Amino acid sequence: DIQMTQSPSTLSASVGDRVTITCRASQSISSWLAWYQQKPGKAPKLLIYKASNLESGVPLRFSGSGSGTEFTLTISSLQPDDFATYYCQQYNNYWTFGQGTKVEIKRTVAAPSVFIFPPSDEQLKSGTASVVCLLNNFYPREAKVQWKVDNALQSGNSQESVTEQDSKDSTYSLSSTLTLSKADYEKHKVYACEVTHQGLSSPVTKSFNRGE
Amino acid sequence: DIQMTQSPSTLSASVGDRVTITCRASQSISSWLAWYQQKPGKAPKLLIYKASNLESGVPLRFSGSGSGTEFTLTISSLQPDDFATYYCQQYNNYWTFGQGTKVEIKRTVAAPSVFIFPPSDEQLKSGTASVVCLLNNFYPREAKVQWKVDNALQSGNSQESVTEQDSKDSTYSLSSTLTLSKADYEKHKVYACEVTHQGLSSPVTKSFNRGE
Amino acid sequence: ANPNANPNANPNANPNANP
Amino acid sequence: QVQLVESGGGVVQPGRSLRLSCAASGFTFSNYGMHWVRQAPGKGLEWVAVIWYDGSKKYYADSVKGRFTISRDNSKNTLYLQMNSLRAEDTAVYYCARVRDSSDYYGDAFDIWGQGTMVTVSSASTKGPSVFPLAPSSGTAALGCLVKDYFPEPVTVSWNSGALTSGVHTFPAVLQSSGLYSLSSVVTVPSSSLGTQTYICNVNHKPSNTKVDKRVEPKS
Amino acid sequence: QVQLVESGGGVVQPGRSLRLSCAASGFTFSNYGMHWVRQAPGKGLEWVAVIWYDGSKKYYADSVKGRFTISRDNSKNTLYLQMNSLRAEDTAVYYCARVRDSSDYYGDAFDIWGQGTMVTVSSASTKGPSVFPLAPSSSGGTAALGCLVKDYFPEPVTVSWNSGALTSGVHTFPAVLQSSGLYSLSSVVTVPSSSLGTQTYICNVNHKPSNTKVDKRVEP
Repeated sequence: DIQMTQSPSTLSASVGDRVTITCRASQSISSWLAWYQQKPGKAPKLLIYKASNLESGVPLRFSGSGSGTEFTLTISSLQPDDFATYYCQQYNNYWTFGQGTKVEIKRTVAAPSVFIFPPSDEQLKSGTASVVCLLNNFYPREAKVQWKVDNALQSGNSQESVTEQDSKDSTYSLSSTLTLSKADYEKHKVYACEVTHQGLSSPVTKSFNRGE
Repeated sequence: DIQMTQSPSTLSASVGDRVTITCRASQSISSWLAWYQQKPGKAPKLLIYKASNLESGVPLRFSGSGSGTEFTLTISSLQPDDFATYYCQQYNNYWTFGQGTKVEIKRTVAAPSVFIFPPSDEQLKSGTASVVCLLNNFYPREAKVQWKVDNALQSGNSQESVTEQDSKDSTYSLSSTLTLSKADYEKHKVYACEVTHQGLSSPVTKSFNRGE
Repeated sequence: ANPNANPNANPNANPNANP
Repeated sequence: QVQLVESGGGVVQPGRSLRLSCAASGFTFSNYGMHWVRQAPGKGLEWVAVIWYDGSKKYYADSVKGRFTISRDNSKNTLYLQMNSLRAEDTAVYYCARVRDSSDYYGDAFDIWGQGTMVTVSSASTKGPSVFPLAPSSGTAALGCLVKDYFPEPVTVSWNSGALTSGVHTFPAVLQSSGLYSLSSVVTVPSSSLGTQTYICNVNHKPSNTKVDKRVEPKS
Repeated sequence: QVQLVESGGGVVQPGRSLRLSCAASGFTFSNYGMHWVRQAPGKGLEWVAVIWYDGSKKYYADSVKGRFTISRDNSKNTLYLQMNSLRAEDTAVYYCARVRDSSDYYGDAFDIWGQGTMVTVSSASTKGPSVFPLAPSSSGGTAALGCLVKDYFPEPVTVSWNSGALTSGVHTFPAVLQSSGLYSLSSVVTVPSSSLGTQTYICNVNHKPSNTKVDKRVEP
């Protein structure tokens, strides 16, 4: 079983940059390699076949090099239509794919706006309780959100969700949802999410005391 | 469409010599190449298949190498039976052949014996007139026969014909036939064929005045 | 018995009776 | 216009069976070998099966071998995939791809893909969502709606019956450990207009005929 | 003995039709795919058509597509080639070749050929040759003479000297196709100049397709 490993996993770039994506195979596959492009929600699109050949109808700024175990997809000059995810595939021993490289739009650093939302009184009437904390319009995507219930660092009870880059300002937005039982929610007092981001001098904490 | 190009087209050799024939493809054909031997009047004989595999019953002096676009047929030690024409063939994208390499028997230089024949009185009664000039028993084949009608170099009206190499002495014989109209023949006086050959010190001219 | 062989219609495939 | 159209995907329970069909047009479907490729939610690409141009040869991935069966109807230009004994890990979008044509001994890359079809395998039964308000607390303030506990996907959320769009963020749903989905929809608004303007989110869950409009107002 | 025997070729005018037959023996003709390969006069090899072992697949060269049709009868061990709407460039020797047997999924080289069959397509009608003498005059001790066999169709003709008695030193050149569509060759012989008066020389031209037999005396 041949395994394909792409690097990097994420890549920020602006229009006009030269972009190079590498793809490594666990063993030699000669030149039996393909490159695909996939945008969110749409289907994959063949770019390069047999390591270097350009698929008909694909712009000439797409080149492919490599043979054996190390391969390279190069976009000579990035275009606004090229921001997507790129997959490499070997078809030498069955068919396996790489995990993909996402080509992201680069912009200036923007710190997130943090908001914490206590669980609604209606949801407490049901028996469960969820605490939402929002990170609004930021870049880059890398952010760290930690929940502290009465200054006890929680782990395992949260779930995050992130938006795609904004069509207008090319920023991200994240939502971390801490879910407790009403039993355990009614007994504690202070709930906080601590946000670490590149645009923040020191980590930012937004909190509330229960019942205020 | 894949096109095969052989080099050379003609090759002189003696018994015991090493003969090398090259065959090039307009694009990669992997190892899907064959070699055939054909003698005048007979059918082709399969010699080598898949670039290097020797067809059973073929002497080991026939070897084949190559992969991709450049291939080579080698006769390690030529034998009297091996004088023939050799074709290469790809069977990767449909089926195409090379133009062929003719392996000729080498001998010492022999100058041609030239003879010029005025058109018969019987042929002039029909309306046409043919002037034949013969080159008998010579080697190599490369010869230049030029017609000069009243010392005017003619071109387009003559046709040459060459015999196969003589089974006994391995020499050639050529016949250049100038064909004119009775009107055009009766207007000029002196007709000559000028023969240039390797065995001749200076070019040889055989001529006649019309009406002797 | 190779799965990576050409799955398409091929003029240069084996035209014999190879079972 | 050469195209591939997958269909037949839906929601099924573990152990049940489903049949996917992929309809080809614009080319000669009987001259091409076909593949099935699936893509789990938020993950890479995985190969499923391949069938020859005449259906004489079939190969399957070890993760579906014995359970899945590939087939084709060259007279109706249709590729099939029979999925028996479905599992939760089989949940993915399923693409049919066409092998690029060459006269060589080996196959090539997948030069034509379909739009895909979503197959969801979960024991959870259909359930409508509950909508809880995210109230703003003391120049720009944020509020939203929590669309918790529904199945299956998807739901659509709008604000003020489509009147409010700027500053709206509807997050992608996340699959809770209960087998139910849950997302949030937030919007930033000027804090001065928190008293003047009223804000209402419009949740719509068509798979259960559930329509909810929740007023989001600051709590006292 | 494993052999292939082509037949059915001949001389026709453009637009006419011919059917070639190639009879196999010594092997199992029902198991091998067959080819048709033609060779124009004095030219290389050109591929025409291929048929599968069961006749289920056929491919043709672009220069014969629509006009030629390949077929086979596994119960008579015979390969066929229907040549309709013949053209001048179709003039060639037509070989039937057998695809070599291999254990892999790919086709092989042509390992057995027939002796070929000649197909001649020309607008020229049948015409017998005229024979003109090449008279010797006045070179060292041996002089040359011959016969001009001009304007005939089709090939071939046979030339002998002194009713077969004279063979040594004779050169019968290959025919050449004149721009009129008719063939024309020469036949020469070197003889001792001392016997120019004693011995009489007569060439014997024979054109069987037109029942033409000519004996021409060549004297100064």
